[PDB]
Amino acid sequence: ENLYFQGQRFEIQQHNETIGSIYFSADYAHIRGIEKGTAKYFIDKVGSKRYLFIEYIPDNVLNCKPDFWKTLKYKKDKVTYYVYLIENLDDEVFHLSALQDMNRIPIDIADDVATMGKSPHQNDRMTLKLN
Ligand SMILES: [Cl-]
Repeated sequence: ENLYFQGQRFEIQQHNETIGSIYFSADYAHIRGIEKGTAKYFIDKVGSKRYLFIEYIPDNVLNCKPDFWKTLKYKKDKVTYYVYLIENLDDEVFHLSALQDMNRIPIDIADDVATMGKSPHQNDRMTLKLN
C-alpha cells in the first residue's frame, strides 16, 4: 500500500485551534484529543494527488466541527471511510480537504475517488502540522 504518512505524528488544527495529535502507523491513525482513539486508514495516490481514507473519529475523542465529515465515502469490506484530498504546502503544513459527495452508493475502487473535485465549502478543513 501507500506509506506517505506511516510513522508520522501531526498536530491537529481546525479554525486555527489545536484539537489534538494524530500518529499514523501502517494500519491505524492513533488520535490523542479529549480522549484517545483509533481509526482505520489508508492513502491512495492517483495521478498527482494523494487521498486520505479514514474511519469516522467521534467528537468524544476528537472535538472538530461535524461538517468536516461532509465528504465522499468509500466502502471496503464492512468499514466505511471518509475521503480527503491531502494538500502538502511545504512538508510542514498539510490540509485534509473534504471532497464533493454523490447521490450514489460508496465507491468500491479507491482510484475512482479522483473523479471528484474538492468540496465548495473548505472552511472546516483540517490542518496537520508535522512534528
Ligand atoms: Cl480498491
